[PDB]
Amino acid sequence: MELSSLTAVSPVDGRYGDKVSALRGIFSEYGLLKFRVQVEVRWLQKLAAHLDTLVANFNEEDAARIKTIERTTNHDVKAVEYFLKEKVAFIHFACTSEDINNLSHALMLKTARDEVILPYWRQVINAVKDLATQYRDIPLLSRTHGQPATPSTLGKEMANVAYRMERQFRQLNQVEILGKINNAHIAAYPEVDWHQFSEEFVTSLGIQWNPYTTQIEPHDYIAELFDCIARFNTILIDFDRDVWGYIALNHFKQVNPIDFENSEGNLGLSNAVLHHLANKLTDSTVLRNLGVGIGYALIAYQSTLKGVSK
Amino acid sequence: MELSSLTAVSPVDGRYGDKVSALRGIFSEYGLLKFRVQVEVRWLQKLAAHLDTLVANFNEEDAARIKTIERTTNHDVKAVEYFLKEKVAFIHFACTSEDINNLSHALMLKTARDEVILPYWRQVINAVKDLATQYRDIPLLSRTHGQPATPSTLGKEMANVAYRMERQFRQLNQVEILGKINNAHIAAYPEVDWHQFSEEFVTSLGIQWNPYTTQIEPHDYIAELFDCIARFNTILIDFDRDVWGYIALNHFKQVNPIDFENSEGNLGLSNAVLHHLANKLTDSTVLRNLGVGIGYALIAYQSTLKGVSK
Amino acid sequence: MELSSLTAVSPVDGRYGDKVSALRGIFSEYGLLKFRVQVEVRWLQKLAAHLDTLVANFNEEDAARIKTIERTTNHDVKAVEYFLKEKVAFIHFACTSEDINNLSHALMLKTARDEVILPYWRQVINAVKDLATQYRDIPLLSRTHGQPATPSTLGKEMANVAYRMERQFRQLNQVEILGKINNAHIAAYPEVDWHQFSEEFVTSLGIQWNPYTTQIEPHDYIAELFDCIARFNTILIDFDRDVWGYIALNHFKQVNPIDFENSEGNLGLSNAVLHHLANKLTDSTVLRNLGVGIGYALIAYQSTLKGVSK
Amino acid sequence: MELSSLTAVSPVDGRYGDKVSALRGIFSEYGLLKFRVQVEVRWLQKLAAHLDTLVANFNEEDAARIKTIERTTNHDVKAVEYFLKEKVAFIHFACTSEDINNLSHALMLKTARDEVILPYWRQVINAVKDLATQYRDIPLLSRTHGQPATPSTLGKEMANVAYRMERQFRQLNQVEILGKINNAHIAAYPEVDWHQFSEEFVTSLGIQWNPYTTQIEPHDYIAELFDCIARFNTILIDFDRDVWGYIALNHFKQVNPIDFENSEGNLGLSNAVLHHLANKLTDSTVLRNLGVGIGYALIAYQSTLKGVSK
Repeated sequence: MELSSLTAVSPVDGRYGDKVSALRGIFSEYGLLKFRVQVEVRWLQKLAAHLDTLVANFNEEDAARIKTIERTTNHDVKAVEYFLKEKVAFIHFACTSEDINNLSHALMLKTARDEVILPYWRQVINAVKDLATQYRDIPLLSRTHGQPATPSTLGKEMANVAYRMERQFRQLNQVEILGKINNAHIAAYPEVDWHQFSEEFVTSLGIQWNPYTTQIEPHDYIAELFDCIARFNTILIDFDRDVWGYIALNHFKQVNPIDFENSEGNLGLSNAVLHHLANKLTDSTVLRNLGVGIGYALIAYQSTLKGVSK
Repeated sequence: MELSSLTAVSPVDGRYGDKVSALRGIFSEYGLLKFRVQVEVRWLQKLAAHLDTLVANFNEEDAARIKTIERTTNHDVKAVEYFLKEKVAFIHFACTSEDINNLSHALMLKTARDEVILPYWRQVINAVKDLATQYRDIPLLSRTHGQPATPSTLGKEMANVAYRMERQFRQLNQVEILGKINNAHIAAYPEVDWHQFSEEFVTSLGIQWNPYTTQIEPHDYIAELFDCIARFNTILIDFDRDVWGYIALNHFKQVNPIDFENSEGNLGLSNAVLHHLANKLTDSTVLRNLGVGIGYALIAYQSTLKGVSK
Repeated sequence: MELSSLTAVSPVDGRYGDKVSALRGIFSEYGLLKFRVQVEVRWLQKLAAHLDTLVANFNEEDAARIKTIERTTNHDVKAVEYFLKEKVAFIHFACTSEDINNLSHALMLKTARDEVILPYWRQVINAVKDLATQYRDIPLLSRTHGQPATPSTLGKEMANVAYRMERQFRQLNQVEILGKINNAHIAAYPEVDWHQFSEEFVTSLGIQWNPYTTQIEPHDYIAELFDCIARFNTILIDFDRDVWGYIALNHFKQVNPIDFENSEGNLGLSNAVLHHLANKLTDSTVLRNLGVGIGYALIAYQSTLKGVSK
Repeated sequence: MELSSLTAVSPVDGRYGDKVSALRGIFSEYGLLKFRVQVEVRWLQKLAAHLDTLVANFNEEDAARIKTIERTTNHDVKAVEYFLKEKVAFIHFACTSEDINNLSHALMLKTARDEVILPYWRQVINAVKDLATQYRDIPLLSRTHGQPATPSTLGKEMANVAYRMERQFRQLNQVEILGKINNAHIAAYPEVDWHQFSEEFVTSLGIQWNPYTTQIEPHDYIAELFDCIARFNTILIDFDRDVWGYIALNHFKQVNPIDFENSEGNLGLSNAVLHHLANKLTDSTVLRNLGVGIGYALIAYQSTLKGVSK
């Protein structure tokens, strides 16, 4: 009834509470708060048109603060207003929102992609490029003698997998994560080219910018990212079914193919959730589970990485 | 980076760490251990063919014990052997396994169904039977004047939902959760009708028994249970889309339909995972996530129950 | 550009136009018409409260008739009214509808289940019971010498599959397909106990009856049937992966495992569509594709039946 | 029991046998034959390193020919050899295969994308750009007076949909469909730079080429294409739920939202099948149903295009 890695319900928090740990900074109740205040703060650095203290000095303590300092206010939304206003101990009192809220989502997605998914995919690709250039010459399949279909080398056929994985690498990554902006207030600022303060802003967050107009943050480049991870994830399950399978056959002489079964296990689950979330039409419940389907691929990766080493 | 309801990755452990709390006793790393030792212990009460101390006095402390007292032994499986053997401080030393391992899975599923899913479904049905017999006379749809299609009362059309929910109640519940049994050891027991010690045993666990032979614990009555929850879950999303929808229209005069959107949200996710797990062909990774898809329906229920009250 | 088995788009009409042929009588544009007029005619046999000519003498010719004799009328629905009224060449002129429309759907589903799905499942079960009692003694897996996991006989492990298939047989079949009834017209009939003419009617169609009230033909016992076929279908894919797999290994000496791959192929597609349709919330588009997901299992069956014979 | 649009089982062949007609040239048993002989013939134009008669003069008649002239030969595969060899009535007798077989699949996919999916998407985008610039000024939602959430114009919010659709247009289309090549025979040709005859060849088919090596036609750019159509398809269902929905509200005064329900209907089915096929790991059964999930989007499009006009 407590709540730890032992008594957790989902494995991403439980069995694999850690090393999947990195998602805690991004998709937990904390994560998305940590992300939303940053941005809505990095903008108030707006005041420079006239430092980064709390965007960095922020933890579960001020996420708990914003949590306790909600559930009292008579407006439901804009609880974040009073917190940032609390840590004001000046005439900074401008709390515009909304497009900023998208930038949040973009940034968390952006960070997931660049600082976890990709670094994982790269370990996985590399370990496949080794296990191939090591199994060069090791023949496969066909049908002994008296039948062919197709004869190759387990190594060359593992090279293709690394190559397929390489394409979904490039495919992730070229998924465009966009953003843009555009009160009776901001006319305290008569000296700025607001398109520009905006382009400068968005960009400063490492988001790609702006127009064609500014209206549609269709806001499902999530679909695009997730159909891609799941494309990669499927490539990996294919890889999983090769090792476990080859070591099914190398059990005709005299290693535990566990890990390749697990990796398969979790990948089917990533994909399940990932796809689900990707085809669902503020998406706060979709938003609150962006990290789950991702949490599942990390397990699969740490598990494939684990097999191999063997 | 810590690990609590704030920094959890999945919402079942995080935002809804609690009241979904009850799954912690069943599907966590703890749960399934708690379940596997019970059974493999309630059998050793076998020795009665000649009390329930630790099956009851068991917690995260001895799940941590079995966890630390694994990862050292040179056999990987049967870590559970040494623990039960440790708490032996007599000639009880018979540690048969396997069919017992199925009984574990049956029992946890059994307990989930009888002590959480059903008590939840019943709250949900009741609250639908109220909101109907309260909205009697409230008309709906058709098309004002100049068009019909079909005209009823929001209340009678909510009665059907309660009735549909009633059928999936009966349908869950009549899903049969089976079990059976059948060393050079047990010939210390020359005085028992083993079929009978077995039928008595299985049954004593409240599992339904035995033969036609004993060979196939096909072991996916999980499919059967899960296609049923997800049938119910879909009925509820239908209900969700009625309230949110009616209160879309009752916003033509002068309540937050949040909760009915959430309930919808999580139910689509239960179903996603639930179905996934149900169509996957020892299933330890499937096993380790039996509680997730279920964890998601509980949120949906607590959320529908929450709307209504309004 | 023509339209035959060669130039068809979907395989159920194309490659397997035939032997899957039997669905043409049920789920085609024809089928559901054939079904809706029957019922809405077998009722007019109502006039007996005072023979079966066209319910039997009905073909593509009068389905074409009802098709041409639609697309002209200025009401869209009730095109079926004018056709039955045409073949009136007396004072039978009472054309009540609606609950009758459900009975149609029930009956087509009913007929699919009793006259095609089940007769197929039974062939499939039998052929598994042979291939098992023929492979008795043939050992399997484990890991030669120096490793076990679990050692059995390919035959006993095929018996379980037949047994699992047997349970989903019984499970289909006990899915309840319900129906019920209940103008200023029918008061030409002052001499009938209408509840009774109704119970007699429904029942006469071999539908199970009536009340608890009469309001909710929840009308997704389709879900229930389809989660069941797909449960069975998955059992079969499991079987498929055993033969293709065993004959992967029996290719260590000196038959084409095609058919077991195909059967797998189509079953994944049945299930895809079947599940889809089952979780979708008049369902005319769902209605118009009830036979597709089913069309796909038949291929899988004819294909598994085909392998085996080998 | 015959086989036409009336008695077809699937709607793509049946109710919508036509205008979906165009897929008959591509994904039917005919299609893929028509495609495989072309290519394996356009190559024999190889002999130019020393016209297009039958690649153009090919119909159901020679697909029937290749069908009858199979089922007799004692090799199962290479039935296509004897047919092309039949229509030899010179020393052209070189029948290399395999990489050519991929080029076939690429080309059919290529043609589907450029000559049907895209021309459809473009009609759909345009009709959305009209229905928006026509509904400019028409306000929406919020909550009359006493509640907001967010207030816009049905027209501007339809512009975003056209814009979202535009991105998946560009996204399809930039999906790379690749190909490459590389007997004791071709040493009748000592005068050609074979890499080049190959690059020239592939390219001549409008396939993108070649190396990085030539080994992995991973051969699921199908995944990539299909996650994209289904991304678009989902955008459209979103659009569907806007019109049907707005005309739910415009039924508060005094048109049939059918078509927008249908389009929704079929799109969920495309996506179901499309996704299915996309996540399945020679794929002849996957291959034989490439046109189904696509057949379903066309209906959805012809249906959305149909609503609108209203």
